[PDB]
Amino acid sequence: EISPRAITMWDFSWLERRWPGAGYEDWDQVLDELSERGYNAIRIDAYPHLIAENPMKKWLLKEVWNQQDWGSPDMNEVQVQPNLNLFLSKCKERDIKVGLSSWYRLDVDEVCLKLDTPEKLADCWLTILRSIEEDGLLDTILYVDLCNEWPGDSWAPFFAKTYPNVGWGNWYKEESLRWMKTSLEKMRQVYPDMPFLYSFDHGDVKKYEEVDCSFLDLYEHHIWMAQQNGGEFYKLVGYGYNRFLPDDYKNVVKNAERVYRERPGYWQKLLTDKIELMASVARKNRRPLVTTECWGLVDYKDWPLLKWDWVKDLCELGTITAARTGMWVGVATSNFCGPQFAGMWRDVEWHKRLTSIIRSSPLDESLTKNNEVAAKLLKRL
Repeated sequence: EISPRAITMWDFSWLERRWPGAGYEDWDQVLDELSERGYNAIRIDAYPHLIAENPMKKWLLKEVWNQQDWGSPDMNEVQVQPNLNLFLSKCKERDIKVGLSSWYRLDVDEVCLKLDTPEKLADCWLTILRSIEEDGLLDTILYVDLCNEWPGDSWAPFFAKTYPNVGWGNWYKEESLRWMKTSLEKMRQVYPDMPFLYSFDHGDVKKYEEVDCSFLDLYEHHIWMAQQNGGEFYKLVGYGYNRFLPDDYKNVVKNAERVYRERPGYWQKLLTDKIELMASVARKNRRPLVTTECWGLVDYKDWPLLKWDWVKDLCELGTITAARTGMWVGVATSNFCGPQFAGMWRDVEWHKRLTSIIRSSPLDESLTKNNEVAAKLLKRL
């Protein structure tokens, strides 16, 4: 039978967080730790825009934030190739499959802004895929996502500049659908059997049913308890995703746990209701699901007075709920599943119990029988 993969998002941290103690200095050690925990897939940023401009250039990147522990809290320098192929080879050696995505990290020359048409964006990914195929590593790639949380302007400013009227998260608007469709057609002229998609965080999962998005081979949907019911949890806590100031986190310290423990069942029901709803939509549309950003709080970190226990509780619930539906082919336990989140990474048995459940969950027959689109991803698991 085909087994789902237990996946973790290593985003742009795999390449960037390699200063002393940053977490990803020794890829063999962290990939051994990852396998020991039972994960067998990773979602990473491929930096296609940088590879397509100059693959061996040492690029100076501007930070996205200084309040979070993903990637760099200040300026940093990266060289994408051969580092990507090196990293992919270490994955292959350990039978870890890799999903590619991008957050289109801003270098000082902001090269991603040039990708202002779906054809340009596709040409850029066609280049990165050929760089991977040069070292015979394409079979290690599980899927290709053209943009994290499409079409948010933080990640896709090259799109948001041209179509300011679509707005954050509205992937289902006509301009977005058209762009996505044209880009994926260009991809399939070269890689017809590779699963392609764009990943979304928009909370109204019923849009998958209301619009023609059949051109997506899978759905990678980000789901957090904290964002449910119009972001009720965070409105209560006082968290606004501030990227450079500490005040939002101070509210997380003061209120997050309190707000949750006041009525854990209520929060848990918001989470599981969304997960079940997503599975329903996926089953109707006959598409496999992957979730790499989940399941409790969106932002968290090792910090004084931040406890991980209640967050792990929500992650465990999310994981087990998703896995049981049969619609997920790739399931993450959380978006803190890496060596820089000591509080999340450390309890090896907690991971092993969940990855065991994920990897032994049977898939729905809507995916395994008479489904050529789904078979593109299933054959790679």
